[PDB]
Amino acid sequence: VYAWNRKRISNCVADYSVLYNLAPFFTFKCYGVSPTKLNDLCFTNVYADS
Amino acid sequence: YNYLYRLFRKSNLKPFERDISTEIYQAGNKPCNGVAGFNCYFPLRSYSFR
Amino acid sequence: EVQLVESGGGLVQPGRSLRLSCAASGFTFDDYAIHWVRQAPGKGLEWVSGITWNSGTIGYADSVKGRFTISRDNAKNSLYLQMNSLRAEDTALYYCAKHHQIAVAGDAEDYYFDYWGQGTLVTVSSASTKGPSVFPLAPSSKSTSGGTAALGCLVKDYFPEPVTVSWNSGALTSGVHTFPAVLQSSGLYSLSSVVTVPSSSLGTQTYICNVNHKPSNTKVDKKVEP
Amino acid sequence: YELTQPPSVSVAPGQTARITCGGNNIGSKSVHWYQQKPGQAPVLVVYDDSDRPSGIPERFSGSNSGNTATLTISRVEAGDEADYYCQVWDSRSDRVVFGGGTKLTALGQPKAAPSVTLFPPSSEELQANKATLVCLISDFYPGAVTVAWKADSSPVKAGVETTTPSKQSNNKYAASSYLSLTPEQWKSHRSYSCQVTHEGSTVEKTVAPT
Repeated sequence: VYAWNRKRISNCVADYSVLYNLAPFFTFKCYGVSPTKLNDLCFTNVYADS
Repeated sequence: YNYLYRLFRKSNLKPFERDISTEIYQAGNKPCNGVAGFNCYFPLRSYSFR
Repeated sequence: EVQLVESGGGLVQPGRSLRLSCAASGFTFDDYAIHWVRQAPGKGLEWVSGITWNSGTIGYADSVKGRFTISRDNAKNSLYLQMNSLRAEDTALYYCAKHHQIAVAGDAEDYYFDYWGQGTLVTVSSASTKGPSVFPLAPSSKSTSGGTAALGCLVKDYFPEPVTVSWNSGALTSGVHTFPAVLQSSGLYSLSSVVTVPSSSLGTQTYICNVNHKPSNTKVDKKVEP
Repeated sequence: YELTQPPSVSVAPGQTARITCGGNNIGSKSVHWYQQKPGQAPVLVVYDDSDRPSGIPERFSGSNSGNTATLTISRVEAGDEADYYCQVWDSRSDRVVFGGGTKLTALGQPKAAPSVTLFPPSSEELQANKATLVCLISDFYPGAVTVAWKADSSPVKAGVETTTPSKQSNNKYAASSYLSLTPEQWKSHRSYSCQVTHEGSTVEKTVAPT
């Protein structure tokens, strides 16, 4: 949890729909955004911390 | 629980519209019908006052 | 091409901790797995640990759990290994190996090494570090053949063996016979080398034998004379 | 897991060798191979028994059949003497199980006469007491050599010696000898010299009696 990877994404087209295809019992809580309006705002860099 | 903020709503409020609503949401192609499915649940995100 | 620079290693007391580092150079440090695998002198190898392309631990052995901690840094492009509670059975050459496959998302767990390094001698004992003693071996005037004369160094009195010798600046990779060390029943070792040393007519090397010793860092620049 | 490997396999440089690695139920998991030269860095050879890395000739090959992975080397030469290791994954324990490598030695190579070398004590050490006389030997194929010291023209072996074993250097054996039990007045008389007794003929070398 202290040594987390930080992936840097580049110019591409992200499909935020495969996130809910895995096994059930998973949370999708957002902060400041919404899943239905996620594909409306334009972002420069998205960083994933696992 | 007194302070109730509704999340993303498909029926955009027209000027001066009373929006009393507390039922479950509908995430398009998902049989939510009351239970908490993905992207459909109680939109009442209670904004806490710390 | 691939330059896996390994740093960290020396003589430490049993029970202390240390940090080894492996820095990559030549490829992208975001799509390759890197492992640490020790090698006992003349007693085979032994895998210690490893990390995949991302920040992820793959596992350890049955005798290194709880004592070692491996970490990855994609910002600095370096794999670090913290070792704690070292014992007498931890004296080996820790090698930093890479991986051949790109480690795609959906595949089978099968990791194998593709590139190797040099390793760092990490000895764990109760002895102390000793300072080397370079001596200008006399190039005697026994001249029968063309290159029968030879001179070398007489480095001795050193417990660790980070033997790295250079003549002028790290060149002259010609035929040189660097004799290995030997424990003279006292823990110390001895180093010696033999060069071609042609007929000295002011057209030979500067007669300099620089030996680098990390636990006993001391820049010795003594010349050799007949 | 636990792999069983032969301790040492020797073969003449006319045919192929047999380096086998077997286990309990290793019939489907991948098996890789590595070749480490003595002193240098290891290199990759034919792995997975179905492909070879870039640079490895067709001489190397691998074959798995049930519970035995064989590494076949074609036309073994003198420069192929190294330590061969076999690696398996063993996903049941999440480890990397290695094993005792086999030292492939091409039997039937020509002999090599070792040359003895004498380095007298340096000039800027007589004021101190170091006593680090050294007698070196050149490269030679037939190992297991005993370096006999002739101190003051007499066999003196009671002093502190080293007797280092023959190491590896460009497919050759070499060692050294250290015996300076003298009171540091080595320039006494009778031509303190060095000898080396190999299998067959022996070599000797003397220095100036001063």
